[PDB]
Amino acid sequence: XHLTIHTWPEYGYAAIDLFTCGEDVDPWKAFEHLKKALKAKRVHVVEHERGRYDEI
Amino acid sequence: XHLTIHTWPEYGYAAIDLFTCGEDVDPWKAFEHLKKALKAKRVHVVEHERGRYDEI
Amino acid sequence: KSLGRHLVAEFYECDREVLDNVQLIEQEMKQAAYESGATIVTSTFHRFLPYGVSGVVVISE
Amino acid sequence: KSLGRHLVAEFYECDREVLDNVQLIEQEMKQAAYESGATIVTSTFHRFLPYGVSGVVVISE
Ligand SMILES: C[SH](C)C[C@H]1O[C@@H](n2cnc3c(N)ncnc32)[C@H](O)[C@@H]1O
Ligand SMILES: C[SH](C)C[C@H]1O[C@@H](n2cnc3c(N)ncnc32)[C@H](O)[C@@H]1O
Repeated sequence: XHLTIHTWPEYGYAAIDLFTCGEDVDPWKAFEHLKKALKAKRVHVVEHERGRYDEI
Repeated sequence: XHLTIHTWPEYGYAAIDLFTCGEDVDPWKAFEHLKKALKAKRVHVVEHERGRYDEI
Repeated sequence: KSLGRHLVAEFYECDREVLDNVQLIEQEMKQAAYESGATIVTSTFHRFLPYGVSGVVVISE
Repeated sequence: KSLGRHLVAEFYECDREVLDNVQLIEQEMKQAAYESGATIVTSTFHRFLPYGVSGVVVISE
């Protein structure tokens, strides 16, 4: 899966989640597009590995 | 906001996200209900603060 | 301290039958949203093939 | 490595008009899904009052 967005126009803030599955899908492309589209001037990103092979 | 779930029955795995806003909403109450329903026997949870006041 | 709290959870060794049940997952997800004290705005659940379920519950303060 | 990759992002100092435009947000979220190489399963966007936009694009493959 999913791509989500929750905005707070009052604070110029948007909570964005880019959760993709498989190797042929790159969430960073989605990030690049949204950063540009929203005109964000500062960002903080945490990358998680969902369903780590050695955990499952 | 949102509560999301993506399951991989073939691995007995589920990626869950519980993003709530406000003092009236407790994301851990949701976590507890799902942990029971899905009968998970091993869990890892990280709590993120979204939209920190000292940042926005 | 923050506008929202976000839990990112990894569930392992779940009941495989429950995981592949789009109906049961929808019920539990909505019930989970009620437990948290949130207001459900809308929800969408998809059943993947041959197996797999995806569900989203949009909530509000 | 892992079944999926998940970016948890905080966007600051955005164009406030864009953040409150539900039609534009939906358009841009669908484009981002397209740019990442993902397939669009379902889409749902809510316009909050007096201001605010929540949105979800369930993807796959
Ligand atoms: C719910 S999902 C995120 C994961 C489950 O869906 C099955 N599946 C079915 N088709 C796809 C696809 N095109 N891309 C990703 N997963 C797929 C997975 O095997 C998993 O059970
Ligand atoms: C999209 S949201 C999570 C945040 C934006 O929606 C406005 N809003 C309006 N009413 C609600 C409500 N009942 N619960 C949550 N947010 C509300 C927020 O002010 C923000 O702009």
